[PDB]
Amino acid sequence: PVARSWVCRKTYVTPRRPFEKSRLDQELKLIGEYGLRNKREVWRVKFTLAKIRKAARELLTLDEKDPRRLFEGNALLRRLVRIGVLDEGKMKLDYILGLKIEDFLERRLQTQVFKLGLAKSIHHARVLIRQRHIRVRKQVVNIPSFIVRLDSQKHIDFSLRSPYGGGRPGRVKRKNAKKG
Amino acid sequence: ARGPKKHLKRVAAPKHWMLDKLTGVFAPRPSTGPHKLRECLPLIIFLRNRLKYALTGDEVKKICMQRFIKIDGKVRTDITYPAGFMDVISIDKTGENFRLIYDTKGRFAVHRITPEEAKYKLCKVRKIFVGTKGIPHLVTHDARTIRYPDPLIKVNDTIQIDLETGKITDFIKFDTGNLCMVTGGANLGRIGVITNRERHPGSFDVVHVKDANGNSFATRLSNIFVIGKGNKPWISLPRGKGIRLTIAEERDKRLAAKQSSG
Amino acid sequence: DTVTIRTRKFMTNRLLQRKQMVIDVLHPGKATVPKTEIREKLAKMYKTTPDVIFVFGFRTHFGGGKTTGFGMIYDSLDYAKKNEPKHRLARHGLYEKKKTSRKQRKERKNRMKKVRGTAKANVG
RNA sequence: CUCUCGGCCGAAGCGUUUACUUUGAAAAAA
RNA sequence: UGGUGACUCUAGAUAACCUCGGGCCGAUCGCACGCCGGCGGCGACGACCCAUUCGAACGUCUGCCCUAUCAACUUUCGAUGGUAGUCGCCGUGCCUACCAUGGUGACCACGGGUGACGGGGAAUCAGGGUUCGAUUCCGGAGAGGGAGCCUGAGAAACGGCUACCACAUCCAAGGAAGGCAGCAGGCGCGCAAAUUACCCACUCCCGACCCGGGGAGGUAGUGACGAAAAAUAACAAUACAGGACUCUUUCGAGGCCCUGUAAUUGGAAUGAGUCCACUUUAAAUCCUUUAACGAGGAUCCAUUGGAGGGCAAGUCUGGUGCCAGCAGCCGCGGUAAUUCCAGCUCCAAUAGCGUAUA
RNA sequence: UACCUGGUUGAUCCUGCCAGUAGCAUAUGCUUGUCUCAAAGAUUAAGCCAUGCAUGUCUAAGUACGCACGGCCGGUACAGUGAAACUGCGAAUGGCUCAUUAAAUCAGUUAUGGUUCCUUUGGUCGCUCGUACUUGGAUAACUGUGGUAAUUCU
Repeated sequence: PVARSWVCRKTYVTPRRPFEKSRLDQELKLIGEYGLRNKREVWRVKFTLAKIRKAARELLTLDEKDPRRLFEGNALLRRLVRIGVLDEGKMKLDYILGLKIEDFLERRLQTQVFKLGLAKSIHHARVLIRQRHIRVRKQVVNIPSFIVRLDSQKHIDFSLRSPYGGGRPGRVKRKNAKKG
Repeated sequence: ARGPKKHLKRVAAPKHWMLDKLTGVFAPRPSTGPHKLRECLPLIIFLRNRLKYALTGDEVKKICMQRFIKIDGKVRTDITYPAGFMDVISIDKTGENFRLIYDTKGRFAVHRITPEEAKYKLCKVRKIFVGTKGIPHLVTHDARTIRYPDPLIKVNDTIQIDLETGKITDFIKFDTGNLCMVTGGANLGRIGVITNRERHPGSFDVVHVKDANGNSFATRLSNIFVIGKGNKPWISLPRGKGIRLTIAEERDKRLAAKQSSG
Repeated sequence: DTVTIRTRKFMTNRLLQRKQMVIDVLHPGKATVPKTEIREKLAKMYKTTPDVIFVFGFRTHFGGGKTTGFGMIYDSLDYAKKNEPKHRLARHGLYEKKKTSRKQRKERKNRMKKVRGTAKANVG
C-alpha cells in the first residue's frame, strides 16, 4: 500500500504500416510547415483529433432530443470553439467531422508566435519560446505545444525579464560590453 | 480475519466524505457509535476538511481536547465519533451551530443554523417493544431509547427530541401528503411529498415521492425520513431546497450566474 | 520596496487562537524572499510582533514573479507554544530536539527487555 | 378486470402460468 | 399491553427451581467546595440485562477453465431421509441408537488435470470476440509439513505454547534455544527483480493517553518497467556558372521570394554544466526562484537498425570467390556480388532503437 | 483507419499454409544530455536464513515509604516530579505471500422469526421485606543469601 497514483495514458498511436510513401510525405510536409521536431508530434495531434471524431461519431447515433447528446455534445463543441479550432456559426455536431490536423496545429503557441510577428520564422519561434522569451498574460510559457485559447491570443508578448522585451541584456552582449 | 478490523483504507472510504487520492493510505475509520460507518461523517472530517478550522489530524485532537465541541449537547473528545443525520454540532467558543442534513447531491453539507433551533432534533422511530413489567420503549436511528412514548407513535414515524432533557415534545406520523427527505440510495438528499406507499409483504415497501416541481421518484421505505407535517419542514433546509437539478440546467445556473460579475 | 504582500484566504480561528491566511508575495526580479523577511512585512501589515507569526510552505511559481504560502498569526507566545507544531517552533529557537538516532533508542529499548526491575535504568 | 369497505377517488382480490419488452430501486470505491 | 406477511414473539398471571467449578442488587478514585450532626455538584472506573454500532458465523437463489484413452457413483467406516437425544453460540447426520432404502448421473454426475486463489479489473478490438488478471481495493487462505491447545469479546494465533516428521544453532556432553510467505540484508535458484539508509513531520492505528509507540506509513538511495513534456541550434550581410517572380526575341538586367556538399564572415539569444543565497523539508535532496562564471569545427560531435523484393532508401567503389558468411520468407555468394566483409552516400524511427519468447 | 503483402507454375486461376505487419508484456543487447510521475525476488525453490529492527501503554482521576531528585515544617496519614513492579488494556489489527482450493473460494441477491458480539451510544442500576464513620489473607518492586558453562532460567 502506497499513496501513489499509477494512472497514466499514452498520447500517440504509431501507424499500422511503417514504410508507406505519401504517408511519409504528408507528415514530412506537416513537420516542415509547422516547425515540429519529429513524427511523434504529428501522431500526437492525429490522436487528439481521432478522439474527437470518435466521440462525435458516437453522439450522432442518439437522436436530437437525447439527454446525453444534448449535454455532452454541446460541451464538445464548446471546447472546440474555445481553443479556436471551430468558429461560432458552425456549432452543429457535423462540422466536427470536417476538422483536420492543420486546424489543431495552427493553434500551438509556436505558430502563434510566428503569426503575431514576434519571430521571423517557424523555427525562430521554437527557440524564442524555449529560451523563455515568451509570456502569456503574465506567465512565461516554456512549451511550444501550448494550445493558445481564443481569449489568450490577444496577450502574447516578450516576457519582462528578457533581452528582447524587458531590456537587461544577455550573456553575450554584456561580455562584449566588458571588452569595450 | 480473526476479530474486528480497526483500519480503513482511503479508497474504501465513503464517497461522500470526498477524500482525495494522494494524501495517505488510510482514512479516518469512524468509531462505533449511533450511526453506521457508511452513513456518518466523523468529527475529524467536519473540522479539517469541511470547515477548514484545523489543518492536520493533530489539530483536530488539539481542538477536541479543549472540550470545545458538543455533538447533540454532549461534549465529545473523540475525533472519529460518527456524527450522522440530524445531529447538532454546537461550537460555543466561536458561536456557530450546525446541523448535518444531506444536500441534493448525496453528501452532507455545512448547514449553519440558529441557536434557537439547536435545542431540538428529529429522530425516526425504528422499533417499538414492550417489556420489563410492561413498560414501552422506542428505539430511534441514533439508538436513543425513550421509554414511555406516546401511544400514537408507531414504526417509521418521526419524533422531535428535546436535546437538553432527552424527552419527546411532539411527533409526525407516517401518512401520505407528508414532507419527507430521502436518506439513502440514488435519490438521497431529495425532499418531496409522500404520494403513495406500495406494500410488498415479505419484502420492502416502496414509497413514491413527489417533488415541489413535479419530479416523482421512489425509494424503499427505509430510506424515508418524515421531516414535516403537510409541506412545512420542522427543520431548516439547505441552500438548495432538496430539489435535484439535472446537469443541463445545473450548467445553465453556472453560465448565467457568472454574468452577474464585474 | 518592490516586494509586496497580499493575503487571500483570511480566517480567524477562535478555538486555536490564531488568524490563518494564504500569502501571495510579488517579487518581480529577485529570488524567493526569506521567511525572516516576510515575517517583518506581515507584522507591519497586521500590527503585531514578528515572534508571534509563523509562515510555511512557500512555493515559487514558474517564471518567477509570485510566491504562495500559508501563514498564521497567533494571539501570544504561550498560545503559539501550545498550539504549534514543534518543528515550526524549532525554526525560531524555542524548542530543541534531543540528539538520539532512532536506531539507538530501539537498541536501548530492546536491551532492557532482557532485564528485570531496577537494572533497567542501569543499562544503556 | 371486478366484488365487500373508507374519503366519483383509494383497499382487497385477480386472470392459467411464463418467456419477451419498457420503466423503476438496488447495485463499494479506484 | 404492543407487534409482524407470518411466533412456540413481546409483555401478564400461577406453581416451583436458582448450579459452592456460585447471576445482578458499587467495601473504588479525582476536582471545586459547601447548605442548614445531617443534605450536597460536576466527573473517572466499574456493572447483570436490553437496544445500537463494529462485525463474525451459518444458510437461499444463479453463475466458472480442460478432459469420456473418466459412464456410472455414494452406502461395512453416514451415503439420502424419519424419530429420540448428545454436542455445539445456535439450524442441521454435526454425532450416537433404532429404523426406512434411498441420494446424484449425457441438462456430462463421479474421477483426473490446471504453467487455477476468486472478483473489481488489464491488453487487444469495426461489430461480434480472444487472452491475461501472483501484484497495492474487497473477500479467502497460510506462516517449514501435518496435529492439539491455553488465554481471551474475538485465535485452533505461530514476531503464543505442547508434541511429532524435516532441517538447524550453542554446549563444559549434563542440557538449552529455534521458524524472514514483516523491513532491510545474505545464500541458493534461475532468462529474470533495489538500501543491512533517515523519520513519526504527513495519513492513520494502539494504549490508562492533548504528552508515549508504530520497518504501518512517509522521505530519500538504486531504477531506460513504463507513461508525460522536451535540447542537440536560430538569425543577418555577401557570393553562387543555384531556383522562382517583372522586362528584354535573347544575351542580360533586381535586396522581390526561397535553397545549400559556403569546415564564408558577423554579433545577438540561451541552456546543460560549475556554483553563493533563498525557498522546499522533520532535517536534507530534487524541481521552482535568483547571484557570478558558462558555446563556433557552438569536439558541450546522437544513436539503433537498414539500402534485391515484400518495405523507405545505391546493378557506387575496393576485397572474397557456393568460401567466409547473409537471409524471418523468397533468395544471395562458383572472378564484373544491387544482398557477404568494408569505405562513401542515402533511408527510417529518434533519447531511443534492435533481438528472443508469451 | 472495418486495410493487407511476398512464396507452389513455362505462364494462369485457386485451395492452403509459411513468411512479413501493428500493438502489448517479460527478458536482453547497443546507446543514453534535461525534466515530471512511476513498477520493481510474482513466474524457477510456500527453497534456506547470519545480524539488527518491525508492539507496546499513565491521566487530575487503580497501587508510591526507591531520598532517585528536591521541597515547605519539622508530632504534621499522603507536598510534588517520578524509575521500578503489581493492575488494566492492546498485541486477533496492520504487513507479507498465493501453496492449497473447481459448486469450493468468490460475485450479485436474500435470511437469521436458527446465533454470538470487547467496545461505542442510549436505557437500566434504593423495584428483592430479609465491622458499615470500612472487612480478610497473601504477593511483587525493595533488602539480603544463592545455584547453573549456558536462556527475557530462577
